[PDB]
Amino acid sequence: EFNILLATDSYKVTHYKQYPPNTSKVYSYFECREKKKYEETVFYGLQYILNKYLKGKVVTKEKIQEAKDVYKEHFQDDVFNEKGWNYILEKYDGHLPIEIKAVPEGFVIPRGNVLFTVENTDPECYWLTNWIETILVQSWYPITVATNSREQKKILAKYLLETSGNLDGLEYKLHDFGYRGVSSQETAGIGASAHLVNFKGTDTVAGLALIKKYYGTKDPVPGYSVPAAEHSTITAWGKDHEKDAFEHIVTQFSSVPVSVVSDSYDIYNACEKIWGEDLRHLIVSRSTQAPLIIRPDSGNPLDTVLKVLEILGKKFPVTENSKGYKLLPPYLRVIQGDGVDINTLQEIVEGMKQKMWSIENIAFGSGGGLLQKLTRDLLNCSFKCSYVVTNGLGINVFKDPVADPNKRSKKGRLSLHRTPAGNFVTLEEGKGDLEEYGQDLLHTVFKNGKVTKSYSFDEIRKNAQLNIELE
Amino acid sequence: EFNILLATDSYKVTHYKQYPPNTSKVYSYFECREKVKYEETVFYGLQYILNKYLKGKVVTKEKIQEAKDVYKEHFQDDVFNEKGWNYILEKYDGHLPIEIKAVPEGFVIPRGNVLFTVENTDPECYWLTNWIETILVQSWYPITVATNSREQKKILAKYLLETSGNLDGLEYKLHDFGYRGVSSQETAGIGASAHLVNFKGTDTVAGLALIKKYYGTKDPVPGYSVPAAEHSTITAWGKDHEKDAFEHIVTQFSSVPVSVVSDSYDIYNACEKIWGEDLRHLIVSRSTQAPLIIRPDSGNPLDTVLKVLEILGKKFPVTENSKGYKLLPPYLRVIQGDGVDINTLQEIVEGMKQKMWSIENIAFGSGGGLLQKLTRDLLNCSFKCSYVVTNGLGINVFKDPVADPNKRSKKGRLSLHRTPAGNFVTLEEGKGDLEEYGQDLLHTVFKNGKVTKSYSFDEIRKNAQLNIEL
Ligand SMILES: O=C(NCc1ccc(S(=O)(=O)c2cc(F)cc(F)c2)cc1)c1ccn2ccnc2c1
Ligand SMILES: O=C(NCc1ccc(S(=O)(=O)c2cc(F)cc(F)c2)cc1)c1ccn2ccnc2c1
Repeated sequence: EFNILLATDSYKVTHYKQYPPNTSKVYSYFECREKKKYEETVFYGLQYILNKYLKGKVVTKEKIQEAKDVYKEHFQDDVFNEKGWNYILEKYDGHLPIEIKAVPEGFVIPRGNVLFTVENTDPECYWLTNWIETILVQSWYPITVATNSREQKKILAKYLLETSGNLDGLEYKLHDFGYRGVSSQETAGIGASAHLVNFKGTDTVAGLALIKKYYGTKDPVPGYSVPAAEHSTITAWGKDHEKDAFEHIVTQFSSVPVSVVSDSYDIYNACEKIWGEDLRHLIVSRSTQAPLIIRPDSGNPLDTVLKVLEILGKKFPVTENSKGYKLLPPYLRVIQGDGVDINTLQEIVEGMKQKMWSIENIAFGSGGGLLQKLTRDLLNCSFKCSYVVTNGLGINVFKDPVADPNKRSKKGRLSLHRTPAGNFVTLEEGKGDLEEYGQDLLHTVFKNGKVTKSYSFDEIRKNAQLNIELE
Repeated sequence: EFNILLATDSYKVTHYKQYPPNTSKVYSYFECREKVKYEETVFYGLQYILNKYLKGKVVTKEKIQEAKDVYKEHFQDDVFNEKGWNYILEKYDGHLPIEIKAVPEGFVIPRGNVLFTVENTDPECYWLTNWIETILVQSWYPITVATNSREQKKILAKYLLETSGNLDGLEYKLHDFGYRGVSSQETAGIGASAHLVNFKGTDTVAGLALIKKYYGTKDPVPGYSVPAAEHSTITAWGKDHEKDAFEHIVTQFSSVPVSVVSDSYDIYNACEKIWGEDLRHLIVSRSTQAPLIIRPDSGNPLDTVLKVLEILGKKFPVTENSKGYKLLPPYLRVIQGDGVDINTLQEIVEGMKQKMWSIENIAFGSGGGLLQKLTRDLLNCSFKCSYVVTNGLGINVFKDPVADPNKRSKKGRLSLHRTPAGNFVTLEEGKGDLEEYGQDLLHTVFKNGKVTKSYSFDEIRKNAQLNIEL
């Protein structure tokens, strides 16, 4: 079973002895710190952590004993605060005396703004605020995936609109391939759910169950996929029987969309000789609701896509859209699912526009670039203490390193407001109490062991929408 | 609860209809594909996955039903293989008819060798081999962490031996700060355990429980930490009371080692004026077994370390060791726990050597660099099919992309052997049956729902050791 007394950085076990004496409150906030691009971030993932790890009776007699035995051997000493954890057990039946206020999930906030604040509601539990830092900071991950996935959506939207005149199929242009490329099972589900905030296509099944259990949707499932081949299902037929492999597969999925990887031996031979001549008759007869989706999987991403399109364009009836861009027949599409990140995605769609190919022809699949190749310093997600109460007097606290102004932190009690121009501003030093800036957009989502406010996955999707989508 | 029927890439659900008719055997392998850095890898983590996800009754009527309802909505169609999973449920009581062979955990294998293989034991379950590719491939992560952690140990070992003459304290030179920098709780456990294969210092508690549950050690715990301050335990005293904070903290932990972060306002001021003058008397009186460890946490890593060292060198009695390198008094040490990954680690220790500072003075903390900033293409961890049997005839299969020779896969039944010079070789096309390279080095570790071979964390530590240590 999960034990919250063991879900923290080791040194935090010794922190209760290090605060100023007569301290009755510790107030801390979380922010995607601003750096001297990712100028706005999608706040998502907190609700998952609250339900799975923080709510309810998280402290038992046995968990305190287990933690005591582990920490004694871990530190070679008895630094564990048994009294403090016992207090919570007896006074609150193991419920955390903590109040967490947070901006609504799905919200899109510029960098350098408070996203959530954490404080203790019992004077005896001043130490509890930064005890659960580690478990709350890990929300940087669904925030970063959702933010980075959305930024890619922006790029796709821009070029799809310029080359086709609309945004049809936009929410299916970036597919999640990264189930195998992530570090663990829990990570898979979390990351996949963050991607689904912006898109509808995924192969990471783990994210589906997370959303149903923790967020919920009106629709049965939030993510979809289609039948497809991998290299094993093709190579199993033997080197000399790739055509037999291909033919068999498209016949098995004649009435639904089907993707087939064609780069096992020679991507350019398959597209020109096999798809383009030998099995052309099985392709041109397909429905618009069930196209063949050719999948190159190696070589330079831009160069391979262009050459595949160049080949297919000469073997199939190509039309020109109203914007003047070349479009494949509705039964034939291409997916690039190898080596795709936010950087190469820009290079490909930009290169496609150069050669007058519409973005309608292409979908994208991203593995580790979408889910794994992300760190906490990308958005500088940080958790800092800003306000404490010692001897009944509250002081505004902050760090301000001489060698790095970028690591300076906010002072005092914080609040998030709309500016008169409709932008966001974080008020410091409790200045939000002057009520010059309207209502604080931070809401109590957790208090004294209960989840006090919840959002469905539908609300979150609406919040994280693009301006180009609203228009 | 975990459901193995929902623990795979979505398109794999459709693959059973895609193999050639009359396929009775699918045989697949896992390797860190070959491409001057990371020439060898540490095999670790597969045992965790076998015990948590693959062993015992993993199929139930409820799980089959649950998967059926999910996939019908997921594909907007019925493509799920209910009969196949029902066969396993009835015929084997939910145990997976799967044979997995593998190299011992902890083993250091050069790139491009078979690390493990997977094949179905029942003709009816040919599709099962690659169904579990996704859960098995995720072992890239403990492998990559273990490997990148060990490569950092090589660097530290090299420079510690050079500037001190021995390897004392090496297993405590790279500390794990990665708990908050990782993508989840589960990853934190797996990643931290992978680090503990090479070192002993960790702050990620979750790694200890994983080792105890899945590997076990002779000692009560495989990892250790010391009391330390964070930026909140210092700043809470107010900007005008940093000295008050320092004094309170080093007095609470006056007989045990303690680390104090000193860059909240001015790192160079805290070292020169606060540690070096005002509270100097509290430092010089400390036991050697309980040193103060100063921790900067900002600025250029190398520049900050050197300047901090030069300041303390003029405030405290510095000696010179038998190698000619400068050494702080035994009650005073430094830890750099910011911006540390394998590249900057190399830059710092080399920089210290040039300025005649011993590596004995310093230890390193790493967060995302150690546990998060890693992907699957770093060691090119891959899972591919190499052998199938259709119509009672074995076929050696492979991929060979015309545009990428590096993505070429191995052919046929594989085996791992010792060369006459004592190196590793992977034999293809069943050539291991010729018995010209001796015995196969892979062991059977999973058969028909049962873990058939395991390793203690101590044995894994022994196998992973550096040559210089041996
Ligand atoms: O091919 C894979 N999956 C199948 C697949 C096929 C097409 C599309 S699509 O985006 O074209 C698409 C989406 C969709 F929802 C409706 C639709 F009509 C068209 C997406 C996904 C796959 C999965 C994981 N991987 C890991 C490593 N490699 C892979 C490969
Ligand atoms: O300071 C942190 N932890 C405390 C700490 C301090 C010093 C050493 S040590 O390597 O000096 C050491 C090790 C040991 F086992 C014996 C010993 F004597 C000396 C190790 C650990 C810490 C933890 C997580 N973080 C995340 C972000 N930042 C942090 C910081």
